[PDB]
Amino acid sequence: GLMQFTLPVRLCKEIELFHFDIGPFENMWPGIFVYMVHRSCGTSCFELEKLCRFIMSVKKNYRRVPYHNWKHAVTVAHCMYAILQNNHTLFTDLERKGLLIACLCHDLDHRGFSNSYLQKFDHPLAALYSTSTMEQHHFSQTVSILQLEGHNIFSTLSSSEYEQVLEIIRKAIIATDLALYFGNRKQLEEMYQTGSLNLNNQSHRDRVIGLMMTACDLCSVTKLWPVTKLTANDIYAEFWAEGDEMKKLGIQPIPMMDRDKKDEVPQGQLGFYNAVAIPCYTTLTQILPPTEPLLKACRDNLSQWEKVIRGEE
Ligand SMILES: Cc1nn(-c2ccccn2)c2sc(NC(=O)c3ccccc3)cc12
Ligand SMILES: [Mg+2]
Ligand SMILES: [Zn+2]
Repeated sequence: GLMQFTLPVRLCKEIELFHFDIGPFENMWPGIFVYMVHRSCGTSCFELEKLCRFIMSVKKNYRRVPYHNWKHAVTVAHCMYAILQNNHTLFTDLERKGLLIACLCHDLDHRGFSNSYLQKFDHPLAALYSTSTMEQHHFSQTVSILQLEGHNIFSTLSSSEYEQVLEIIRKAIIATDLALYFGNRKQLEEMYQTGSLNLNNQSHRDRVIGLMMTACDLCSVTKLWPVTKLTANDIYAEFWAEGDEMKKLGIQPIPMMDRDKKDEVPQGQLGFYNAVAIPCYTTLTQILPPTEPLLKACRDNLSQWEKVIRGEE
């Protein structure tokens, strides 16, 4: 079992960095991901043929939408890989295995519509799960793919460890529901500052992994400016599509989702960086100091959106 995936020189160096961009070649993302699982985990932890059949089925079940697509899945996994590599000692053999699978599967079968739109459209999935509607759906789909033949990449685990790792993945994926983020971060801030944040508490680990999942999901805000700028077009194109479907139901959508209100994009990004992104990576850096590069890049992009409002670009 001496088959070590290697990346060309620039990628091999650049991939270790939080701000790495996985590039425009779809055909290299599976190799990128496997390279990350091997360095991150062990060459031992998964059987290559099962892994490769698991990854390809996950790709086939991501859809052709402007932002919540197979590129995004691999990007989020990459940022999780970077967090783990810079915090080597804090995570168990199970967490490292589970979390990179979580990140790849976190937006499985996403059609480009918020939980909110499912509720007002009255989509069946919203009948089955009242809160975190898409996030329970994503997990449901992960589990479906796990139970295909030749796809049980966790087959070498006891009954116990298997249940722990699937409960890591479930909590991980639920935590990508941003409505949950606000409370999760309020509570972590209050634990860190009253000195009670304790990582042996399974209750406290769950919340901290929940924060990493938010950090990894937002991580287009932590890239270099030209990648941040260009991903914004993809993000807004999903939002505008949904506002279009909102209007189709007889509902004026919020200005974020109204494509007649493009003028207000950079101001909307300010709001988001101030109200979400900066607080997210602020709190995460207090809990996990080696993630500071995420806060630095996030402030830089906040500063680059201020320059777009002031006419200097
Ligand atoms: C204005 C804007 N930019 N932007 C963005 C920028 C970079 C990367 C990802 N997202 C977001 S995400 C968001 N709000 C939610 O997704 C949401 C979901 C459920 C409940 C409440 C809010 C708003 C917003
Ligand atoms: Mg999602
Ligand atoms: Zn996502």
